[PDB]
Amino acid sequence: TQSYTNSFTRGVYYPDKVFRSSVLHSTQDLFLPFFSNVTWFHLPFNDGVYFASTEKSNIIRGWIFGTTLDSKTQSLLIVNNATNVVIKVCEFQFCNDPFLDVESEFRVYSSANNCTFEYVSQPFLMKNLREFVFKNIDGYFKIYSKHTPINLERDLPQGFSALEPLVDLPIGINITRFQTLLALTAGAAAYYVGYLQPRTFLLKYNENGTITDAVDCALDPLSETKCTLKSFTSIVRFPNITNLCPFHEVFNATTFASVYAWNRKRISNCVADYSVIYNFAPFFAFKCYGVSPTKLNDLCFTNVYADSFVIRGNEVSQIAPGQTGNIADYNYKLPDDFTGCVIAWNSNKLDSKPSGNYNYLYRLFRKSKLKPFERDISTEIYQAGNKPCNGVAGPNCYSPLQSYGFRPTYGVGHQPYRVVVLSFELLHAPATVCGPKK
Amino acid sequence: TQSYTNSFTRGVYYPDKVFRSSVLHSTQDLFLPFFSNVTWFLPFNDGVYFASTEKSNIIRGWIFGTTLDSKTQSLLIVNNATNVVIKVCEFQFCNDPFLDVESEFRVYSSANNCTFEYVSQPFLMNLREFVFKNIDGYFKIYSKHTPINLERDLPQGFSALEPLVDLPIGINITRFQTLLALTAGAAAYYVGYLQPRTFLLKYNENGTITDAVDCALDPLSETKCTLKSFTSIVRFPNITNLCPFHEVFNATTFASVYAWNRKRISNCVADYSVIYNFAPFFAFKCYGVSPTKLNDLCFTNVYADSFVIRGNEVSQIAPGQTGNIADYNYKLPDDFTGCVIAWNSNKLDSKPSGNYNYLYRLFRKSKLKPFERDISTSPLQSYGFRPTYGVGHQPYRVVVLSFELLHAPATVCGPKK
Amino acid sequence: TQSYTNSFTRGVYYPDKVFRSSVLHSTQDLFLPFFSNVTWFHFNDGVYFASTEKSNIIRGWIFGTTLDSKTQSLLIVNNATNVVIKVCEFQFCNDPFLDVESEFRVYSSANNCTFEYVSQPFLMKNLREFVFKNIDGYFKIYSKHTPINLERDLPQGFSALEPLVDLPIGINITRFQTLLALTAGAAAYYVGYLQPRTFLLKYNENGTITDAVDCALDPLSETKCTLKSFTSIVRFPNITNLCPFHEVFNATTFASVYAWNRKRISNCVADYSVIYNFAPFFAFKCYGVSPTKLNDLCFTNVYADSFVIRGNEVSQIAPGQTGNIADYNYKLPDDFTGCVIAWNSNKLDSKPSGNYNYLYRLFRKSKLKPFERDISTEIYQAGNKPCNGVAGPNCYSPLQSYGFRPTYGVGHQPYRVVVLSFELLHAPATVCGPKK
Amino acid sequence: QVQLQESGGGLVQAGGSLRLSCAASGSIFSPNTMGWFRQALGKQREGVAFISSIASTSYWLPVKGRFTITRDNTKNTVHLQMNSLIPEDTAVYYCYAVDKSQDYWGQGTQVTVSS
Amino acid sequence: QVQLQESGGGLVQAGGSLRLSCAASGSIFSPNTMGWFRQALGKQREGVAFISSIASTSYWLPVKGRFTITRDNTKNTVHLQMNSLIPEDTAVYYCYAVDKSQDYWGQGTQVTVSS
Amino acid sequence: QVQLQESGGGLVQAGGSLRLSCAASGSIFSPNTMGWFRQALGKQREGVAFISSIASTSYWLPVKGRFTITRDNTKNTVHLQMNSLIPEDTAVYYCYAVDKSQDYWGQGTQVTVSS
Repeated sequence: TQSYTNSFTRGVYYPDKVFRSSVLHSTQDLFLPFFSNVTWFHLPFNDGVYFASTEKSNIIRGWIFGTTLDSKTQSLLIVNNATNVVIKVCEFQFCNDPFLDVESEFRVYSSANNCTFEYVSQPFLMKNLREFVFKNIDGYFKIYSKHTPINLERDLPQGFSALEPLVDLPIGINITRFQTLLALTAGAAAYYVGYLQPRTFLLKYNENGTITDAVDCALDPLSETKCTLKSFTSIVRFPNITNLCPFHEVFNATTFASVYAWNRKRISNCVADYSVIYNFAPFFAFKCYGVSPTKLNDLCFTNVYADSFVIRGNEVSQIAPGQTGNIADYNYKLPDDFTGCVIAWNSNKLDSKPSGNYNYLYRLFRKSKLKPFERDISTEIYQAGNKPCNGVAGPNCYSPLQSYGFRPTYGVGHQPYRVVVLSFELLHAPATVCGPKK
Repeated sequence: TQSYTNSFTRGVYYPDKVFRSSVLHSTQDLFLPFFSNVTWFLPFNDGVYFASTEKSNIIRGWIFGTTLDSKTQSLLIVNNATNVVIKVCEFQFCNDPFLDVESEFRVYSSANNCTFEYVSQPFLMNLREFVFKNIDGYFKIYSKHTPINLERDLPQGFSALEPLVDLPIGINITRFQTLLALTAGAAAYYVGYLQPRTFLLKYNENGTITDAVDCALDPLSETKCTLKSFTSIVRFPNITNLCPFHEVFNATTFASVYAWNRKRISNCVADYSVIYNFAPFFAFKCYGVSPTKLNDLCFTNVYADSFVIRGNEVSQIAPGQTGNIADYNYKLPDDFTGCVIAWNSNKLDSKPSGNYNYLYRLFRKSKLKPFERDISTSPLQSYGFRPTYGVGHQPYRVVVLSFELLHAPATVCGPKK
Repeated sequence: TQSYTNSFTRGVYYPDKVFRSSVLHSTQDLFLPFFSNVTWFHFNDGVYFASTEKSNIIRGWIFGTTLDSKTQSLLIVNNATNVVIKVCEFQFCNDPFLDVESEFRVYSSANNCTFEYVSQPFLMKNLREFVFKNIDGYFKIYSKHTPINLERDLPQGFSALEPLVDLPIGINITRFQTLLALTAGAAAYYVGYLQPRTFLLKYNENGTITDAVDCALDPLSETKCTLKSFTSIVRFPNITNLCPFHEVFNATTFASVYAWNRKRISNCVADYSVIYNFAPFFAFKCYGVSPTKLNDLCFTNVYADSFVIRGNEVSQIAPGQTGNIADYNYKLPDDFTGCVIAWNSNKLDSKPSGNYNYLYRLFRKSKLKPFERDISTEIYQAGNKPCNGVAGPNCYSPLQSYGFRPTYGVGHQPYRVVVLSFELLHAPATVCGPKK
Repeated sequence: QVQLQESGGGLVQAGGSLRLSCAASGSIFSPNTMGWFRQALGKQREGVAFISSIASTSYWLPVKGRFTITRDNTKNTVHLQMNSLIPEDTAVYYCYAVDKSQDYWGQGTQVTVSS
Repeated sequence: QVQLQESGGGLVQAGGSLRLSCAASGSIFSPNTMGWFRQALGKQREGVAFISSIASTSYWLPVKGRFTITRDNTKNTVHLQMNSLIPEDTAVYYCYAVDKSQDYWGQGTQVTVSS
Repeated sequence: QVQLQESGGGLVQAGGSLRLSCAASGSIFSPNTMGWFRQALGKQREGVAFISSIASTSYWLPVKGRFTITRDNTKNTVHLQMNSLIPEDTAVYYCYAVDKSQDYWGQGTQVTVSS
């Protein structure tokens, strides 16, 4: 049963561990803002929690912090008592509703499991108000605490008291949700909960080293003045897009020639949009090596080179840097450090006839290999025997070119496939080629 | 058909594309200085002011070329009644390229490939002025048509030059020519050069330049610019002695490597032309002094250590290097200053039966600290040199010149007067 | 026999060969401080040597380290004709002296030496003063000869010392001795030792030093100099332990970069010898602290990260750097304060068939904040209908593998990388124990 | 130290069915993510399928219907159900446990289908 | 557009001679290679012969010493001569230009030899 | 220019004796070392023996007793006494004056023994 009230000037803790006296200091850290709403109960964690109560019969005796609150996340647990305060961080498989039977942990959690940490110390607890500040930062879990006398009152006392550090655990686990844990059978109790935010305070240390007053730096203009004096008294416009690089020409050419005679096209002095590439059919092979396909429009180069041809279905894997094969070193060789993309798709429906399609040839015999980015066109008898071929065929005299064959009744791996490779390069010249830009 | 004439105040172009109003501005850039010489009728230098005054439009097109042939990239600008075409093709030009009106074979015999094409509204439509400026891979043209009254020379007036086109071609250029179209005809045009200067330009309230003052023409203009308103001796000692570098060289008797000859050269004029005319040295290296700048300094003492080493061991003569010749024969200090020279002597010290007058060390107890040799005397083995031996084993004469600086006033320096 | 006397105003030599006139100049160099005791007989950093005999009985000087034939020894011989300077490791006797003329009593025999020098001898009612100083392989001799009246001790006056010779010898020197040429006899000489000081020299109009004042003798002289005119305890904690750096290294199992292991180290003595003890690291660079001084500092808490990277991408790990793993797999803060170690592993993490066993992420919606880790396997959405199914068309799947074969060259072989990050200026530090 | 047990592989004719299973014992911290990778004979290694700890599944191949992933929360194990086997899936399989600190790997299982 | 014109086919008795020619028009970069291929009804494309820009002549086994090629550099045309014809040569012929780019084929020439 | 005069060679029967003499005139600077090298007919040049200026002797052959070296300090000459001749020492002899900077060589003496 929630409620609201006023936080007044409470919840200031020693930020660090350096002694000071009779000096006004300015600190930037998480704090509870002055005069803020603190929910009064009878829960998200955010960046930290200020928790304050007054029930002096130990009805409040601990807390459970965790992320998902199940075995799926180790749940930090603090339990108070009269003998010894206990802190555990074991991966408790969390139950639906936590409570101690008074004292089996089973209702809290199913089974004790792996925990590299465990801690026990003097009891935290000692008409009296107890205030705690919990926060975990940079893989450390810090608890500050303080207690004070008070007259019977239904809201936070007017006045001032600083909070001294209590524990500083090196745990380093994520927490996003916490839950209190009372000591009842039904009943009810009371406590106050508030949330910290980053702020800039001005703290005043008296002669004995204890904080005795502090002023906020964002509450109201008077406080801003007190802090300053250090005393207590999208639009984007760009040219219209006209010059589009033509990619629908290097595509659906309907004449990709042979692999041994592959057309090379140079593209420059235009805006190149790669979106239209994905407007065609799903591609059998779509591989980019030196460039992530997402960022092609973001990074631009000097000139582009496109090479298109038709190869067999099972020979697609051979078209890559570092590959070896009949198509790899005799018809088209690629550099090891090739930067660009490769596209390949089936064209059996367009490059096959029942009688037989033999207009797609390829080199079969060659004296040596081919350097990367090279073509060979000459057709001479490949001499194999010791005797000269003398420009004629026969024994150990075979032609270097062999004709591929495609028919619609063939199975996968042999059907004709169209392959287009895009290559990109840089040199000492203006790029003059970049992608579309809004 | 040359002549010279005065430029008056012409050739001022908007430095950039910025709009300003009623504010005097100061700029530092390339301009044609006031009252210079311009030629009346070609190197390019840094930019060009070009002007003509014919109404028949016979002039058409500038041929920018570095090689002025089909060998290297050339910019060709052609103009006709409908369009202007800019090409980077390296045409095969002739001696007197001129149009026919319409065959272009007269201008150039043949064509080839290139990597640029540009087409636009023709440049031309009285005096016509252009400014050509190429810089950092950008070719910029500024143009202006000014109607002049019946007059002879460039008018006493002012007219700004507005940008026409920028092209990112990125090729160097050095020359250009003139085209004519044909019967007898008459042509005449003015040409002037650019220079880096500082100008003060006055904008009116519509953005058009109206006046400008050079910042170096005369002291009054210097005052206007600064106020920003419109209202070596060489001496050397007299000793003339020649340094005995020739005696050290070509001595016909070089000592063994294990006992290298050390000579001290001082109190003379050192000349190193004998170094280069001596022979085509196989190895010529210097560490503390640039080899080409040995002619312009003053030196205190010179040391010359001469010996004979095998062809493949020449690299062993180097500061901070390890090797048998380095550690047991002769070592150079890591901070050694001087030079090392080495030339082949196969045709001199290679007996048909072998020459054994040269010997080297292989065995010693301790390493050799730089600049000391061993005389005590099988710990020492004689060399073998024959004409049949190939490269890497023929004898080589090696001389090191040890140098020192930062000492008493130098005496060995009279290479210059 | 020995005795003592006061140096008085003596031992001032032209610091440089620069002409000046009528200008007071401040110099900082080695001098013999005023009013000091110089030993009278009947090396350190320099020598003031003085004598007054006329019979030319005094001559020669021996400088060396061992006074034996095992190290080079400067030898300065003088006779009526010339002066001879040699650097030979002579076998000196107990009491060397010129026979007058054989040198067999001086030493046994000649041996290895380089510099041999001959010139006009230094020596020519008369007192002779010399200053010998060795610095940066250079041996400088300054001299002066004065006509001294019949006086027992050093005269009260001023005499500058001109340079005489400057030799580029370069020999380690620790001691020197003087020889005599004799029938018994007796002779004496004064020896004093130089120290670094600051002097104020006064040049007259002719270019010759006439007077000088010591800047650290008495407050009056300090005033003259400034006016420029003539009118350990260590309390480290008790705990002794060993930081398990051995466990971080040689674990035989390293995580892939997109899930990099994290190990926290505290409460132990940090000894870094084992690091260099491990291997010849290809890269070992420390940003916020010098690599040599890790063995005498104290830190709050240290973190060790370990993974494997393709060699050419090792440079990708640095503050304020860009690259696929820089922004997508492992981000280092701009204010990093630690060390990075990277060494080749091509012999252990490669296979002929292809040791994949290692992944890296290249598709990610947003840039990585520093010291983040991302472990999701969700299929990257390219900006279209949600491809929860598969990459398919525009959508893609991340985490390609690596391929390591021994055949790959450097720049594709695997390198094991370990990054140590430090914590400074915090709660009372715990990882420091290399000192008592 | 983490041990991954794999089971269920072997020889099956075309169109068959089987059930691969990987169980992770040891440290295997709570917010783990498990998966299966495929290794064809002398080829690269591809990721068959991945299941998270929040039951979210990511199949890295257009293959749904063929594999199905089931999760056993109580023992923290993963089962891959194999149906309608076709010969191009004849490859060995490993399971992949990413955990939170340092991922792991299995030993290997032979899955074969032919006719 | 590259168009190659083929001519010279038809019907001829056994032992006769025929005279085919194809002339290429269009781009035809200078390093051109032009050949002839045979195709009969029911059989695939069989290479007849080739000539490169080096003017070298290459012929296949079935037509040893019976077909010849002449090349015209002025018009850059190809002339194929058939001598000693036999019914095995009954097939349509296509001349093919290798060029350096997209390859162009012919419309066919009817050659019939039968008795 | 230094001159190394050589004398005392010739024909001697087996078991004979002779006295080779080398006198070095000219520069022959003070820290000199005088040696003797042997040259067999068409073979490598090995060293007979060296005497230094401090009377130290270094024989480069297990030949002690055969050659004996005597020094003349007044004229700074070196004499080799040859006794008990055997045919294997039939070789020409040169003397080697290292001097201190520029080493020199002799002209040559023919020493021959046979029986």
